[PDB]
Amino acid sequence: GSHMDAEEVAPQAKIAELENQVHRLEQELKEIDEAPLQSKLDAKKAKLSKLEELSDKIDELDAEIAKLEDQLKAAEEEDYFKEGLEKTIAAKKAELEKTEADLKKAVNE
Amino acid sequence: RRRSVQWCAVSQPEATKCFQWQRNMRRVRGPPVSCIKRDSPIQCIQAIAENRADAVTLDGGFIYEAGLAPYKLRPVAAEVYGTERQPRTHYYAVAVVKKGGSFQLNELQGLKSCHTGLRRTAGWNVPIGTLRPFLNWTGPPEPIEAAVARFFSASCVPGADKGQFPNLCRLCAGTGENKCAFSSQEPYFSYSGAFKCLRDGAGDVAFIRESTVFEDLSDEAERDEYELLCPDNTRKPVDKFKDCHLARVPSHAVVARSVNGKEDAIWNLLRQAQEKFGKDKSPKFQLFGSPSGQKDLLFKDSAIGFSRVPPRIDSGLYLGSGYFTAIQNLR
Ligand SMILES: *[C@@H]1O[C@H](CO)[C@@H](O)[C@H](O)[C@H]1NC(C)=O
Ligand SMILES: [Fe+3]
Ligand SMILES: [Zn+2]
Repeated sequence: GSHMDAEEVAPQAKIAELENQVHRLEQELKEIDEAPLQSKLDAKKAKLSKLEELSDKIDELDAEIAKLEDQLKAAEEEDYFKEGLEKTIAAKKAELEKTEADLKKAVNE
Repeated sequence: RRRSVQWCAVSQPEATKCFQWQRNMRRVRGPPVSCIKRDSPIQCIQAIAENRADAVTLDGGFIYEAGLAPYKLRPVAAEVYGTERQPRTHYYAVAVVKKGGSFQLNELQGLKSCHTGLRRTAGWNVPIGTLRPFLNWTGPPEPIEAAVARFFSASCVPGADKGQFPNLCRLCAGTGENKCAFSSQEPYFSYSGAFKCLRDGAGDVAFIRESTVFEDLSDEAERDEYELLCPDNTRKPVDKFKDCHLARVPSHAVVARSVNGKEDAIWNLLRQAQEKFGKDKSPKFQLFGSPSGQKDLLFKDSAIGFSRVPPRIDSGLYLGSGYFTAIQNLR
């Protein structure tokens, strides 16, 4: 068979495979009720939750940055409000840059 | 679970396109989409019902399926086929045969058939609905699959239960446990596959959509080697499909939950993804295109856009009185 590891190791892919694993686990945990898998499940679920909250924040920030840049791109009108926007765009961007690193790291845990 | 739109992929290749869709939407500052991995439309329907996903594109047969309890999903956006200047929201289900023979739609007993897959529109619900008065079917405790298995000598019906109905899987080209599978692992799966089942000489009739023969065969001289079966028991050339089809049915559609479906968000994504990645829109990514060796990933390849489904329309109303009555009648 064949694969490219960089594609499989990007956070988008690791999250998606994790939520599949959770799905398969509670499915094979149904097939049984008709216990140590429950502890394995609980962990993957907890781990998945942390990875979701970060991705949602990355989603959140991208939108915030997008609206701000547009607010700013309307630049004819005061200047301190403008700088106020410039500052905020930068701040969010530094935050975005930390949250994505927070994710790349969490995605091996 | 995240507040953005989460799409359902029914196979590994679909997930890869969907990953690319996410990367591209983020690069051009548009609405976000992530991906959820499952193995069948049913599983995707259950996933959206159970709040693990939000959206998937289903064939009419599965739109009907997803409308029932305990799912209750509705079509939110329809695929638009055809061309930018002459756009279609419907398609014709046809029956494609080889030129040379003289069997008609009423003379199909004991011949070999190809189908897109079990409970699909052009491949099952239309042909089997059409032929039911020939099948000599009694009803429960007999499943319809048995009477069809008695009717045709052999067939490929991907997704059919190989255990009880081995005669519906006989013709399939799948290797080992991928034989008769409801996926691309089965080389005779879907529109494109079912036609291949006819082309290879394995079958006698292909139950597919009107555009398939034009998609797979570029040369007119090759297409002159195929015919359609008209329901008046006449044969006509393939380009005469308006006068020679078995049903007109509405196009495939994205479905979502009836309540808290994220309907606005899905449409916002689709409208914005269409303008940025629809037909001839970008060299970088194509929403309506699949890599070589893959067919119709996430959306139909020959799709040119989407059309919003008005608010008060559920699955039954989407499929239209005629086809919606016909399915119920088939069951
Ligand atoms: C159904 O009945 C007809 C007429 O009796 C017969 O020709 C045909 O062989 C039957 N079909 C099946 C499913 O065997
Ligand atoms: Fe279809
Ligand atoms: Zn590897």
